[PDB]
Formats: sequence, C-alpha cells, structure tokens
Amino acid sequence: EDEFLRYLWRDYLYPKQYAWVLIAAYVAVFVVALVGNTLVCLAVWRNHHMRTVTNYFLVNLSLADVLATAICLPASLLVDITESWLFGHALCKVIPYLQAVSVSVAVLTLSFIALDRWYAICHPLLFKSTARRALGSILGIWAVSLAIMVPQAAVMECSSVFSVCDERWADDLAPKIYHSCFFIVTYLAPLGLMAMAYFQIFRKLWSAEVKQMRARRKTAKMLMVVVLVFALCYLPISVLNVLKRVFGMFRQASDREAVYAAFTFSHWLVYANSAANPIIYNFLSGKFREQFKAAFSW
Ligand SMILES: CCCCCCCC/C=C\CCCCCCCC(=O)O[C@H](COC(=O)CCCCCCCCCCCCCCC)COP(=O)(O)OC[C@@H](O)CO
Ligand SMILES: COc1ccc(S(=O)(=O)N2CCC[C@H]2C(=O)Nc2cc(C)cc(C)c2)cc1
Ligand SMILES: CCCCCCCCS[C@@H]1O[C@H](CO)[C@@H](O)[C@H](O)[C@H]1O
Ligand SMILES: CCCCCCCCS[C@@H]1O[C@H](CO)[C@@H](O)[C@H](O)[C@H]1O
Ligand SMILES: CCCCCCCCS[C@@H]1O[C@H](CO)[C@@H](O)[C@H](O)[C@H]1O
Repeated sequence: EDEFLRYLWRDYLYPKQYAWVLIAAYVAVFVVALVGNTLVCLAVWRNHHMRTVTNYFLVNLSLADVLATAICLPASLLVDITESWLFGHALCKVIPYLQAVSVSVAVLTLSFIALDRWYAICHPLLFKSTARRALGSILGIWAVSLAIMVPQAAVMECSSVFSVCDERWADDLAPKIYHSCFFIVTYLAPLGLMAMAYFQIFRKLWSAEVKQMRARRKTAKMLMVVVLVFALCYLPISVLNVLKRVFGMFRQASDREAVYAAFTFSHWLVYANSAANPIIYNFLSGKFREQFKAAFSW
C-alpha cells in the first residue's frame, strides 16, 4: 500500500528537492562571491594602508574569482541541471576557456603570494618586492594564464546527439598526458611548494621587532587559511577529472546519477571557494573586516 508513497518520493519529492538544493547553493554562492570579491577590491581601493603587495595579489585573486563567478557559474549550473549544452559552439569553447584561465590566475596568484612571503620572511634582502613590480607580476600572471589554456580552448567541441559540450581528443594518450600535466601544474605542484614555503615561514616566524611580528603573524595565519581552503575546495574536482581523463573511470551507465551528483558537488565547490575567500579576509584580517563593515553598514 506504501509502494505509491515511496514512488512519490522517488519520482517527484526527491527530484524537486534536489533541483532546489542545487539551484539554491549555486545562487547563494553566486551572490556571496560577487558581492564579497567586489568589496575586497573596493576595500583595498579605499584604505591606503591595505595597498600592500599581498593585498594587490589578493585583489587579483578576487578578480579571477569574479570572472569565474560572473560568467562560468551560471553556465555550470545549467550544465549540472540538464547535462546538456545550451549556449552554442563558440560559448562551448569560451566558457571552459575562461574557467581554465580563472583557475590558472588563481593558483599563480597564491604561488606569488607565498613566494613574496617566503623571500620576505625566510631569505630577506635578496629580492625587492615593490607594488609596481607586483603589478608587473600580475600582468604576467594574466599573460601566462591566457596563453597556456589556449590548448584547452582548442580541444573543446560542441556536438549534437540537444547539444553537448565536451573535449574532442584525436588519440587515447593525449588526454591522459594533458590532464596529468594539468593536474600536476595547476594543483599538486604549486600547492606542495606553497605548503613547504608556508611551513618554513611558520618555523621562522614562530624587542621592537615584535611590533612587526605581531602584524606579520596574523596575515600569515590568514594566508595559510586561504591556501588551505583552496586546496580543499579544488581537491575533489581535480581528483575527479584525473580519474575520468587519465584512468578512464566513471564510464559505466548503471551509476550515471551518482557520478552526476559527485561532479556537480565538485563543480559547486570550486565556486564556493570564490564565495569563501572574502569571508576568510573578514574573519582573519582586522583591516579588511573594518573596511567591509564600513561598506556593509551603508
Ligand atoms: C607549476 C609551477 C608553478 C610554480 C609557482 C611558484 C610557487 C612557489 C611558492 C613557494 C616557493 C617556496 C619554496 C620553499 C621550499 C622549502 C623546501 C624545504 O626545505 O622543505 C623541507 C621539507 O620538505 C622536504 O624536506 C622535502 C620534501 C620532498 C618531497 C616533495 C614531494 C612532492 C610534493 C610537491 C611537489 C612539488 C615539486 C616541484 C618541483 C619543481 C625542509 O623544511 P626545513 O624548514 O627543515 O628546511 C631547512 C633546510 O632548508 C635547511 O637546508
Ligand atoms: C585542477 O582543477 C580543475 C578544476 C576544473 C577543471 S574543469 O573540468 O572545469 N576544466 C577542464 C577542461 C576545462 C575546464 C572545463 O571543462 N570547464 C567548464 C566546462 C563546462 C561544460 C562548463 C563550465 C562552466 C566550465 C579541471 C581541473
Ligand atoms: C545522491 C544521488 C543523487 C541522484 C540525483 C537524481 C535526481 C533525480 S531522482 C530520479 O527521479 C526520477 C523521476 O521520474 C526517477 O524515475 C529516477 O529513478 C530517479 O533516479
Ligand atoms: C608594460 C608596463 C607594465 C607596468 C608595470 C610596471 C612594472 C615595474 S617597472 C620597474 O619598477 C621598479 C620599481 O621599483 C623600478 O625600480 C624599475 O626601474 C622599473 O623598471
Ligand atoms: C605516435 C602518435 C602520433 C599522433 C599524431 C597525431 C596527433 C594529434 S594531436 C590532436 O590535436 C587535435 C587538434 O584539434 C585535438 O583536438 C586532439 O585532441 C589532439 O589529440
């Protein structure tokens, strides 16, 4: 008698509740990431004491996050709902390209933040870190990120079956080599180097010198948290694409709905990172929190 009651859940209640959780998480992250990263930029613009090398890199990180949130997030939500591509051939190349560029700008900015902190803290006076040179490095980050993701744009193809956007690979081996390289370069190597750098920064940082020590320890604490949430937020999708592209996993159709759910949550986590960073600055930086509240109360 309760077969009908269970089927109503299986066929209507659950599907509606799951589409609802999906759209609500994607929308909340959209709003929070857009507003918070814009506030990061406006805060750095308003408070001159915040115009440090690190904060310039953090505004660039917020700029990359705003790019991915404004353009890629709505499209990623539509793909995760319908498992189909509704934006045409050109956008099938452009949107994935901007997603890869956003990831590359983000990880290089964190790398250069860790490099600046490592030279400033661990081997001092060797290299000068000025805001104009930091701005030069920022332009170089965009130049590299835009150049090295061109192959990513090149492999995208939009083909019908109701269109579907996916990578078109000429050989069995090329996707494995490319995604091995992509994983090692945009995730594992920069984050491992940053972890050893921040480990050394932590060991070296832990009487008038103490005033400097009080400010630098707080920012370093904040920066390590930024790196950690990044490594955590990007870990699942990065691992999943490797298992899919290098190891050939997730091709059985008996569990197609479970794989869609896992990839959808991992996509959502990438965007959740853009929402998460401004909250991190608000709770680990007193200057940022004050500027956000000066903006917040208006
Ligand atoms: C795509 C490229 C983009 C690059 C973008 C640039 C990003 C750059 C960011 C920061 C650079 C900072 C580098 C800091 C490196 C610090 C490395 C280091 O010393 O760490 C050790 C711990 O691990 C060790 O033993 C050595 C651990 C070895 C095992 C590592 C496994 C690989 C994981 C990771 C793979 C990365 C490899 C990249 C190679 C090019 C020891 O600590 P400790 O205080 O005792 O030292 C005292 C000692 O220096 C006395 O001689
Ligand atoms: C290491 O961390 C990562 C993080 C993300 C990826 S990715 O899978 O997102 N990516 C690979 C090809 C390029 C990019 C991709 O397909 N974008 C994308 C695809 C669709 C259909 C829709 C949207 C909005 C973006 C890979 C590694
Ligand atoms: C954690 C797992 C997440 C899976 C998400 C699946 C969302 C849609 S449920 C779907 O509803 C249909 C209604 O017609 C039924 O016919 C199917 O049997 C059932 O699968
Ligand atoms: C393509 C132009 C991009 C503009 C970004 C500027 C990058 C730094 S220029 C550099 O600034 C240093 C500041 O300390 C001076 O010491 C040097 O003499 C001068 O060469
Ligand atoms: C011994 C092996 C020799 C292989 C020679 C052919 C190499 C083809 S690369 C090919 O270029 C395309 C350009 O569009 C991409 O779309 C594909 O994904 C990619 O695979």
